[PDB]
Amino acid sequence: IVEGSDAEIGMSPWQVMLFRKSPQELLCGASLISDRWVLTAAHCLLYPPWDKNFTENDLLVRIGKHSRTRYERNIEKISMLEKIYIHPRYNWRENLDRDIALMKLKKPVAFSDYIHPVCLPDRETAASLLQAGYKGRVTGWGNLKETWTANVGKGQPSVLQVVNLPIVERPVCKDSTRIRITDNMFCAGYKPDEGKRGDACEGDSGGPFVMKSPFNNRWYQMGIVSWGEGCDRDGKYGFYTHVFRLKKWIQKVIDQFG
Amino acid sequence: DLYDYYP
Amino acid sequence: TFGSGEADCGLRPLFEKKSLEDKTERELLESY
Ligand SMILES: *C[C@@](*)(O)[C@H](CCCNC(N)=[NH2+])NC(=O)[C@@H]1CCCN1C(=O)[C@H](N)Cc1ccccc1
Ligand code: NA
Repeated sequence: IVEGSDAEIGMSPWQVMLFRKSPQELLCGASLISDRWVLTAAHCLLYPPWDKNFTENDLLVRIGKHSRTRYERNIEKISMLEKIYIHPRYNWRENLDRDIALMKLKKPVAFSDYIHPVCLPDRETAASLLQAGYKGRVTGWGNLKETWTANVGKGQPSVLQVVNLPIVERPVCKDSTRIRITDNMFCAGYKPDEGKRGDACEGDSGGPFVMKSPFNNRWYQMGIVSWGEGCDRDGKYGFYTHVFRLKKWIQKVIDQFG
Repeated sequence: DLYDYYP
Repeated sequence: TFGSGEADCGLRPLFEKKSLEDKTERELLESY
């Protein structure tokens, strides 16, 4: 996360960390949507141009963590993966269309003050909140800068980072990049004319873009950190997988596959 | 339309 | 069925359930 701040304790209790098991390496973010289902980005698990094809046994998740500078005994939890589902039309060849995956946990987690699931948007939340200029919130332990920067560094922070960023109108998203954008994506970030800065970056993939409903005061996961070009460049915007658009897939996997 | 590949 | 998730989803024990606001959530609401 670039130009974010340290999270308050319990501020993002749906935050999930996706680690490589051998050796232990933080790969991506993720989010908790029940005691046993975690959302992430497909590319965190499967990306053939890089010979990446992680199986259930390659990975583990950590939940309820605030700081990497401590084992948070009695608070943080771990699970191995029972099953991975990648969207069957995830487009790794071209543009990461449908950059979404579900992971089912071998050890369902007990909810606590630090561990709690996020909502998925209903139609009303999507229509009302997915508007240019409306801000959502992005969280992660990924890189602090695109490139090593004096007096900041680059790579992973100790404390979970948080940044609030406005949704950007589709034509501006489209015009910002030569990569082909689709309706299963949106973009967010400040424009050069707004002065404020901030973005996701490498390592934040799979983390949630959440918005708080003014109607019922619940948090809803609208996006998944998916891709960008650099981080926090002027005239560039982070790209997010559009959770609502892909929700019927999520529901079918959870409702039907067991 | 509203949802990807649905119905 | 799953729908939008479980009955208590999206309500944080240490914030919403205690009627406490986090330090930046007002920035979101002001954008709406
Ligand atoms: C895996 C994720 O951590 C990461 C998130 C990047 C977010 N960037 C910003 N500025 N918000 N995504 C990736 O690194 C993806 C995986 C494949 C390559 N990639 C990219 O973002 C490239 N920089 C651009 C790209 C390449 C191929 C297809 C789409 C985008
Ligand atoms: Na930018």
